[PDB]
Amino acid sequence: GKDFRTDQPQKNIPFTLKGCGALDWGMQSRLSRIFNPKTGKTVMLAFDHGYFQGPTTGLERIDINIAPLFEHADVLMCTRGILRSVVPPATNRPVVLRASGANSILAELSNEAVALSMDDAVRLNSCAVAAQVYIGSEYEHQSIKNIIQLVDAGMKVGMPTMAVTGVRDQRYFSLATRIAAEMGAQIIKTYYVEKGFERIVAGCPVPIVIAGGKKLPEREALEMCWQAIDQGASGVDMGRNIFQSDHPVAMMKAVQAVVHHNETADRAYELYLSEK
Amino acid sequence: GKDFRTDQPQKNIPFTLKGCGALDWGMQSRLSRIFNPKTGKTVMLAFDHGYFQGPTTGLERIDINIAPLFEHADVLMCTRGILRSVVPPATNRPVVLRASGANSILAELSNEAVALSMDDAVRLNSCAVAAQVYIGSEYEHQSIKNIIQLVDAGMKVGMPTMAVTGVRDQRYFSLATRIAAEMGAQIIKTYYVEKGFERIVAGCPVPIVIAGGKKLPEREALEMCWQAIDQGASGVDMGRNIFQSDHPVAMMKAVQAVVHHNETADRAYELYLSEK
Amino acid sequence: GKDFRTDQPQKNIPFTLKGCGALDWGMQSRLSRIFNPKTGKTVMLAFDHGYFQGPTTGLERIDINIAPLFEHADVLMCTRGILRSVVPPATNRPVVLRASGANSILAELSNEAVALSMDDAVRLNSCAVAAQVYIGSEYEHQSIKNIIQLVDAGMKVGMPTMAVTGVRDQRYFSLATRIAAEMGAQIIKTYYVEKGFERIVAGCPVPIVIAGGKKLPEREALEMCWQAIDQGASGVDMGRNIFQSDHPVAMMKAVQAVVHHNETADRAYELYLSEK
Amino acid sequence: GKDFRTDQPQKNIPFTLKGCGALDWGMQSRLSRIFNPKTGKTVMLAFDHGYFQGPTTGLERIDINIAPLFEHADVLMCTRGILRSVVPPATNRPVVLRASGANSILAELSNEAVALSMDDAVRLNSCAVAAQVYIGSEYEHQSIKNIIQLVDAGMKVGMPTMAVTGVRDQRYFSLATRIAAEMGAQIIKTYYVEKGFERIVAGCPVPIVIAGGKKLPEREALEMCWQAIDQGASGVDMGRNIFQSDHPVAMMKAVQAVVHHNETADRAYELYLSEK
Amino acid sequence: GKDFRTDQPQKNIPFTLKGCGALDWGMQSRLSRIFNPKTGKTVMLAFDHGYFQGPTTGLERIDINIAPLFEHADVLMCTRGILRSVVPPATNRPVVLRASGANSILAELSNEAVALSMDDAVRLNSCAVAAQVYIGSEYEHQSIKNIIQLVDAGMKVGMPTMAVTGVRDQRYFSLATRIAAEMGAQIIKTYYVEKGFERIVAGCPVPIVIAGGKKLPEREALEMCWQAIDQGASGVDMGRNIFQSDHPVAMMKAVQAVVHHNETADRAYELYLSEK
Amino acid sequence: GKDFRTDQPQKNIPFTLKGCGALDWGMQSRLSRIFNPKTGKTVMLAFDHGYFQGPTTGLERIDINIAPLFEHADVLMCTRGILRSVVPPATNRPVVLRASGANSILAELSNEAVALSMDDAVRLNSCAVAAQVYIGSEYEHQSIKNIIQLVDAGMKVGMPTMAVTGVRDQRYFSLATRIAAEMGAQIIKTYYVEKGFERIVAGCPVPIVIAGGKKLPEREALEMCWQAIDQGASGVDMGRNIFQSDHPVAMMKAVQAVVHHNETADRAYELYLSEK
Amino acid sequence: GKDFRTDQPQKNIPFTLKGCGALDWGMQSRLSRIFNPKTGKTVMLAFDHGYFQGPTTGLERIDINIAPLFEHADVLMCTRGILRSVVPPATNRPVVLRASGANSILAELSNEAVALSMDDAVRLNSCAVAAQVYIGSEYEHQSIKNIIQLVDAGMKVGMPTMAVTGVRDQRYFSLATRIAAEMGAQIIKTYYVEKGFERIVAGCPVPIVIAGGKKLPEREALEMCWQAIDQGASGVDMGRNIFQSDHPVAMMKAVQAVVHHNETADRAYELYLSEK
Repeated sequence: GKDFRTDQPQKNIPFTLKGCGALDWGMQSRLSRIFNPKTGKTVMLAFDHGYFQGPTTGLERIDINIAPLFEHADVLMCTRGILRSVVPPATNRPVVLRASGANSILAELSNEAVALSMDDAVRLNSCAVAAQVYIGSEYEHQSIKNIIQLVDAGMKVGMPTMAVTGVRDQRYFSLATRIAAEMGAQIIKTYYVEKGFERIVAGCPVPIVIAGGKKLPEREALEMCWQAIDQGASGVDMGRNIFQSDHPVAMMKAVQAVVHHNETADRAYELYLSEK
Repeated sequence: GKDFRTDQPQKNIPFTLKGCGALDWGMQSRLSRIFNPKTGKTVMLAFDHGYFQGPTTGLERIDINIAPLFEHADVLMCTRGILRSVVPPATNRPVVLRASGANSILAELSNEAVALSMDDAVRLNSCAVAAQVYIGSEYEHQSIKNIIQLVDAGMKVGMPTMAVTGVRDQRYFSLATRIAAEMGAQIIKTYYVEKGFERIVAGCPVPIVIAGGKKLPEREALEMCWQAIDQGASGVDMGRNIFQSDHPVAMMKAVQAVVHHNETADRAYELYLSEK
Repeated sequence: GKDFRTDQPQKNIPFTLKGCGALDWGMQSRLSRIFNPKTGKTVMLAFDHGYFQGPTTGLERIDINIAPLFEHADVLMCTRGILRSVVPPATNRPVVLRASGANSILAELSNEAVALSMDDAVRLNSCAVAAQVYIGSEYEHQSIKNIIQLVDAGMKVGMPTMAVTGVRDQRYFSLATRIAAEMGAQIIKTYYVEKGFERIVAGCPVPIVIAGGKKLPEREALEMCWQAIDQGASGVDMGRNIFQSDHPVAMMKAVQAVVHHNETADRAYELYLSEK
Repeated sequence: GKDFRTDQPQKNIPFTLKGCGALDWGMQSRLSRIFNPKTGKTVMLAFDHGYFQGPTTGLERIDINIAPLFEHADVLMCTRGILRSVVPPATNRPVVLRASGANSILAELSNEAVALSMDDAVRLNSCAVAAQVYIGSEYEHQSIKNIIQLVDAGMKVGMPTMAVTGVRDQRYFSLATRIAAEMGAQIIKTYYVEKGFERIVAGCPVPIVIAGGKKLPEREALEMCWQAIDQGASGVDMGRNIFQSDHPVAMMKAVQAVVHHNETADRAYELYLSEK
Repeated sequence: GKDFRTDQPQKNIPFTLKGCGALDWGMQSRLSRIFNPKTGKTVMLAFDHGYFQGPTTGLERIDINIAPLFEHADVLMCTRGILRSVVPPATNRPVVLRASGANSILAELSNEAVALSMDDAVRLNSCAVAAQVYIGSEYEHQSIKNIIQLVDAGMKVGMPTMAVTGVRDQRYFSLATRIAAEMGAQIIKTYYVEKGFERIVAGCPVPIVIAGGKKLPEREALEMCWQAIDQGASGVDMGRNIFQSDHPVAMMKAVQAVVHHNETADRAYELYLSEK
Repeated sequence: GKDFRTDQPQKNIPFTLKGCGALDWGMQSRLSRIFNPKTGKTVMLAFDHGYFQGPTTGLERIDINIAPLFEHADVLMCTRGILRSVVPPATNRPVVLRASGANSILAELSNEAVALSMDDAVRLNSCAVAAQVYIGSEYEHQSIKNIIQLVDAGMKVGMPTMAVTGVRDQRYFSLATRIAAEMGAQIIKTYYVEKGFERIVAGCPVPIVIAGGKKLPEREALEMCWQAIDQGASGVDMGRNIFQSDHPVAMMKAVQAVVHHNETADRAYELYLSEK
Repeated sequence: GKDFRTDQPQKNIPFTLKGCGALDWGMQSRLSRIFNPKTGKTVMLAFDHGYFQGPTTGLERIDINIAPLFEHADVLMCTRGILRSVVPPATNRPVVLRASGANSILAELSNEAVALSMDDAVRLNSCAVAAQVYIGSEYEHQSIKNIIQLVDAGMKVGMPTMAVTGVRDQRYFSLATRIAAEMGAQIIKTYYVEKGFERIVAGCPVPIVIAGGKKLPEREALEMCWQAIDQGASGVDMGRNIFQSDHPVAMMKAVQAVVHHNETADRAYELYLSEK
């Protein structure tokens, strides 16, 4: 009375996430937490700037200002320090730990070191670890070494590594993104570019996520989102453009719309206003 | 132009999951994946029986039969072998890896050993590892040693351990659950008991999940669920009672209702029929 | 304008705790948490019996029954499982982790293995780790090996080891306590003996703590306490005799008095009744 | 005849210490040794200055001058060298080991390295390890790296890390404290600021303890204490302001009062005089 | 009824690959994948330039441009990043992983560090790992240290190391190739030289492979190939000269012919045109 | 004005201790602590019997009975437990730690395991570690494995191993001593034999020390000592025959005389009486 | 003025030793010490029997009896105990360390365990390590495991492993030798067989050395040697047949002759008598 369904042969489900087709199950799993499998994209709420900047504006009180924001994000990005202290475990959202540091705004910006062991990143159940790479800066060599070291460790343990390009035109980000990706980073985070972003994406063999940069009027930020996605980015991280907006949650739903659901910039903006 | 909100002092968000208030962030995180923070409960779809049983009925083809079932479960439980081969990473559901094995239905049932390294469990992004404890059986000592070893390893790494009690009355399950919990297991999985289940829960300091046992008519299984939850269980795993039902998905929604939403057995059953 | 007080030469303060004069600072420190430096004694509240016994009477609900008891104890003794789940860290009392297990009341009692890694004992900030030795029982060899192994590990890390003698006359406890001590245990926990206890203490080169055994009427337990201390024991652990008493806290103050303050059994009992 | 109290369901005791709600039992335990659970605060007697300063005034003879002081402190802070040699283990007080060093007052102050292994810290039963971070100084990068490394090690083992900010206004200590905390330090030690201290506390997600700085007249030091506490500090360390006072013990009870008991500066001072 | 063929004595098959006669079986095996045992030569398709160059011309899209090229190569050479993301495992071709990096075209070229652990190289089933040595450049010391370290690791594990000489006459390449070989590299990759290439090969005790350098008209590249082989090279890597040619596949068959089959430059070229 | 004394060539001082001529400096040093370089012999005061025997007669109180005895011994032999608790470090005598145990007089005698890690032996500054071998007993295999393991460890670290033969004629001790020595033990401890002791010594390639065995009248013990030495033993250990004598110190001087100074039994005995 | 001899191409010298053509340089080097490269054979003087036998006849005093014998042997075989104590390092002969033991002639012969770490073998500069395999005996499983373990370790380090077959006809030694070889042993040592030895050799893919067995009259031992060599053995070990002969040295020259130089048995014997 057992059925092996011999007439129907087992078939492998493809993993479509860009450039992550050859990864072990655990690694693909972590990535799948970050990038929605249906849409292949992610909305990331990153608040890690304290790491070299101290209490930046809008990050003065993560526990109050940002805590309400978590639910509307696909993935969180912060330091391990902040995570343990003021991010509730029950927040139940995937995190990308920031794992570079040891610079200040008072000194050379590119002077970064690995800021936590994979050991602890694994201890914290991270979906990925992130570090900054600084092509063209004084400590560009150490920066890449940082990525390298994170990838060596991540590979033993199934932890993806995200390389963030710290700094301004396409040719440049192409170099920076590509080198990072090539070194082994599974996720690249970078900036949007008004001319030639497509080349950047096309040249990168792994998913790209874009950082928001300085605060803009929402309408403009959304347009940037819309453009980035339209041009093949896999996620957007609006930092300042979110936690700094007077209507954060509204903004996020805007961003969710552009990213996952395809809304056009205008509609997006409108529900932006809708949700105030 | 910065606001530290000095008038409002940072306050710690309590972690209410039973007996899990003193765990590092990562461990609390993994547990939060398993047990819903809002309701403090879980619906678990366990298909690990192949481990000593081979192609048991209804588990003949996980890839076909059970694959459709994943989305309606809070947490999956299977072997690492099965997980890699036929569970799609994109399934994006938390897994509890079954980590004991080396027994057959052809020999002594309690003769189990640890069946994978924490190393690999971590590599596979598990939310927990599970092993069987066999109080009263011939290899009861090894079984506990197994739990012990998994907890020693999990604590290095933030991985919770689930001890499952393999075997029939309350006093008995009390002993078995309690010893396991006392050894260190963060989650206990065990069987429902018509008389005295409350004592079992009350005496266990950590979350309890119940296994379904042999297939029953749905109405009866739901009643069992309803009872277990009403009596303080933190989740239910209906194995056979689900994958074997002619209308699996419908059953799961039934179970979701009882567990998370509080529906009474009858209503539950009714949407059971509703969903066919 | 600096004073080195050359006329007054630095002198070493002796460490008087019995048999612990040649230990490193950290180990001496942990022992000092357990045994009061002024009186050289400890009142221990041990509730670890669940470890092979399940929900023994009075330990049904540690979180409710025993939780109120902590403050009146010098040192707590429990399993790591119970400690993490239901002992509040803020309890701020030194713990001795029970580190043997894998036996049941359903099987041979002496069949114990080491139940946690020093690694985790250290992670849990223990003052000491404890295991049972079973001279004359079937698994007496393993039991000693367990002590040995715990001492090998504790020495790397500054962790004292407590050997408990599980089982009935003096000559016997002498053999057992002495072997344990000799193997390397810093603390011996054992049973009181109506004839010859003095020889037991005298023959042990390290501190002895006595377990209470089965519940007695308080008057009788106190007398036993009084006798044990009078005869050179360094501490008492009244398990059942405390958590099972109808007036626990009162009992503890009774015990405190006998142990630290020297009250005679009768006075002790009287404030026993006083404190109800 | 057993009572599981089923009518009464086990509930988790919150851990209220600021930013320490997501830590494993052991680490929470160590912290609870330092910061009183009832008041959430600590009085710290730090005499570690020898580390780069040699026999500073008042620290000429720890063994004579400071030894009497121990009992009136919540936590001690010294080097491992001093601890072993002249702090009696029986002192029975929690210690925070100073773990940075390799600088002299004869050379660049910020040139510090890690000055002991976590291995030894654990061997010494520390409640935490401390190192200095030097934002703005020449070796600011190494200083952070030192914190990072101590956190990486401490997390393996349950050991909290204290970052002390070495150097003068709020905006500055905000940057320094926040980066350290963000890197992962569980305790921040810093200086009081007459304007804007609240922002410093508000911006730090973990407990802050303030250093006394140069000796002041007691009345003034108390006011500083009072102000620090009133403004949200979790502890105070009056170094010079204590061991250098002509009436040390009296001062401490003054500080105890302000810190734990809430006395107003004036009353505090008065029992200061009272206790001479 | 068994035949041991005693009349015929077992004889050892020689391993003829240059300078690889004293290697363990596994190492010999990996080399045998790379260099054809019959002809003792290899045709290598290297696309690792992204590593310090970003999306160089013709490497813009490995996945599209180069993917078709794989089947006609003996061995592939790329970074671990590119390999995982866009090289299909089923490509079933031996790879030599590029294992140096951390330089940019924006900074000193010779500033390279080891860019992956042997650990991961082994995890990726590599046939060899490669790094650049830079005699005469600013970071020539680190470069050799790099080779050293890879050989140290590769020897533990059976992994050959390729040293590539980055930079122009014979005497020079002799120095560079020889030092690398001498340090321990099993494969040397270097440039062709119009005068004195013979001395270069003759002085190297291990196989040499030549890099193509800047794109040339095919006829000329083939002549270079032909010459290199004729003068004792063991393989050629035409990078640009292949992926940049308008007729890549045709080129490779050209190169295959010269290398393995001995065709003269002219015939080679002709089938070059033939295969368009 | 420097003199290299070229006319006088550096010459190597031989190391004459039997069978120890090919040992590294550290190991030769430790052995030199035990066996006097001038006479090549040792007087050993062993009190380790508590290890399986409990408080044997005369070892009831090491701290009182045996403490006076240390100064008159070349080397001490006890457990690590006893050593830490009641042997003063300032005793300044070399120790041979007893490193086997886990047996009781209540069970099979030969059932021993390694009783402490070389790690701790080294931590205790031992001159050697000792374990028992039991040829012909039930656990003879494990006993030899014990010796093997200690040697494996000791060789990493410069620690000599002493194998004691536990049990009755020459042919027998020859087998036992020789196997142990052959396995790798640097020192053999064994019993004296009235016929054929010479063959035992002659067949052992490394130093032999003899155990006293049951208490005898001093005159007879001395004669045994005298005979053992006369027949080539390298040391004697009179356990019972010393600590049990009514005039211990006198006895030791007797033994010193026979062993190091060559006194004849009678003279020896006489100063025995002399020294009462 | 440099000559690279381009006209003459580097060629690989074959390594002809049987079944050792695919080993790393170091391993081939150690084997080359044992087996003469010219003749591909070895004369081994083995005196390791003390290991389970005690002072066997003729091994009573290695230092005297056997010491003279070393120079006339190609390779020595003894225990590590004996080697350190009584084999002079200056003996300058290759040794094969006996690495199994823990049996006695008083108990089951096949009960052997690994008797030293590869770590020490390497420390002693061994050419190989040897252990016994016991097909058909009670502990045959452990015996093979022993070989396995040694090979695992030896391969890390370049150390060949010799398996000796302990026990009587061809079919039998075929099984035994072949299994050992197959497991991974590089050298097999076994007994000569009057019928079918050829099959044994032919069936073994690696060098075979024969043990002499019980003492025979020289003429007969020589004939055995001659026959073994004639039938394809790669070396002989005459233990007893040498150290027990009245004219040892003469015997060895006899054996040398048969083995390396091809002398016929008779001539061999004659120079046997010649050399007395």
